[PDB]
Amino acid sequence: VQIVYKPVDLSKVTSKCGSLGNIHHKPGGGQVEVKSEKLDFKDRVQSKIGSLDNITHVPGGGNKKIETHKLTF
Amino acid sequence: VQIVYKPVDLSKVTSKCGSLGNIHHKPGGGQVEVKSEKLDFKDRVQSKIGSLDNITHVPGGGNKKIETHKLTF
Amino acid sequence: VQIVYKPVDLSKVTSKCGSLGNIHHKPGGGQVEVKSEKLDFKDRVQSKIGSLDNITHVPGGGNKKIETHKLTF
Repeated sequence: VQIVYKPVDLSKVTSKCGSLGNIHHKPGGGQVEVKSEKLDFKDRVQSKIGSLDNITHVPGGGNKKIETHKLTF
Repeated sequence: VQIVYKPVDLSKVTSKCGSLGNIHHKPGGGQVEVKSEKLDFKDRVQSKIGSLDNITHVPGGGNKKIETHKLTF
Repeated sequence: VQIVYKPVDLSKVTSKCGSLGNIHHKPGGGQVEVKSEKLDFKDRVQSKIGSLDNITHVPGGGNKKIETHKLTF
């Protein structure tokens, strides 16, 4: 088996976002309330309560060229 | 086997973001009240309460070229 | 097995973010309250309470070329 493997990219990925802003994200709602009585757990518990893990993500340009060359035998 | 693996890129990933700002992220809500009585656990507990793990990510440009070349036998 | 492995990049990853700022992140809500009575644990507990692990991340440019080359037999 002979392989010549000679890809070429002039590949161009761009943004000209003129202005970006006035972005508001507010997961802070009203009362969370949890009340619990006489409840039994025989195995593991992973309780998450409140306003967890929320994201704001504002890349001024967010271009993402993913690229993969793979050979296998 | 013979391989001549010779890829080329002139590959260009860019952002001309003119002005980025006025971004607000507020997971700070109202109360988070937890009350608990006579409550039994036989195995591991991983309680998380409140306003945890939240993110604000604002890269002035966030361009992310990812490029994998892989050969395997 | 013969391999010639000679990739080329003139590859360019850029930002011209003109201005960046006025970013606010506020996980500090109202009262978290936890009250507990007659509560029993036979194995490990990993309680987290309040406003932990929060992130603000504002790189003036945050471009991230990742690039992997791998050969294996």
